[PDB]
Amino acid sequence: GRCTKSIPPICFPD
Repeated sequence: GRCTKSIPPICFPD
């Protein structure tokens, strides 16, 4: 899952 460079990182299933 792809995670954004934020905190908490937004982790997408893809």
